[PDB]
Amino acid sequence: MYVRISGRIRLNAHITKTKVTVRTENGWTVVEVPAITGNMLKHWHFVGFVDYFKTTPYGVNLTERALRYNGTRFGQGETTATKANGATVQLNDEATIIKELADADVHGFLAPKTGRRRVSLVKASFILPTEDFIKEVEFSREYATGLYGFSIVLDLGLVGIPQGLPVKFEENQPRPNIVIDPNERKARIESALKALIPMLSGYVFKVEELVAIASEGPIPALVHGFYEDYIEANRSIIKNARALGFNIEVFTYNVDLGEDIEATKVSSVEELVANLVKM
Repeated sequence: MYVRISGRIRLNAHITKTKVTVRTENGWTVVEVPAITGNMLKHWHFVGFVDYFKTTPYGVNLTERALRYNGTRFGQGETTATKANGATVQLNDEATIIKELADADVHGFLAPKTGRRRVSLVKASFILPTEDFIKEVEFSREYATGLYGFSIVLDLGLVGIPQGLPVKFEENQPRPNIVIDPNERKARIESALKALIPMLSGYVFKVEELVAIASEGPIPALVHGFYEDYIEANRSIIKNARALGFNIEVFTYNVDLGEDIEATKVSSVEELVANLVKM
């Protein structure tokens, strides 16, 4: 229900690149390095989510814009949105918006004219050349190909649930405030997991290694693949969180993690995804 993934990609002969400053343990040196916004990966998750959610019985619960992969959700002065239907949806009430529009549910929205906001359930940090790939430099050249760290977070437990009103009451008794039936909820979650395949495919990108983990509450967070450290760091986080009582499925792709985290080696992203869609 809650998924985090950290790992590394290799670039090749080719995407918005910008400059960031970063460190680089072994003393503290701040170094300006090229980087790629997480929105790259979020955009591609969003295309696949649409492509997978389309084909479900619910695929009509999408903004018309999402069907052309247009992610303007919403304009600064917009008060309505057109459903893939052609129906009009008021942007008044997060419950209504997310009930009708699964792209706003899963990928969030902004409606400043009505004062409504939903943080995206799909998050992606900056993609950054590795602490250890820097250091080997001791320069573009190498950065244009090169080894980049990433990190992704999927808070899928909040699908169908407004963030400004997660629970409703009476008789003085809190209930989760879920505004879509259980099957649409499920279709939306599977689609948000299967969308991981094109989010990570390429289509500039080979996935070299990653660590992924389960649910069912913000669990713990992972260390970003940037750190030379990160695999050992994630080992510690995981065996500590397990020791404390958190229940956590772990999956790995070309990484060891070690002796002995109960883990599950996969041979590909597809296989990871396949494992996740376990519901």
